[PDB]
Amino acid sequence: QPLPTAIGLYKNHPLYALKRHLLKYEAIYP
Repeated sequence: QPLPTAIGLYKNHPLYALKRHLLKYEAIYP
C-alpha cells in the first residue's frame, strides 16, 4: 500500500495526513 489513489481517503486517515486536511489545532511537527 504505497499510497491511496484518492485525496479524500486521506481525510482523518489513521496513518496518513495532508496539509489541506489539517484542522485548526492540528499542524505538522517537525
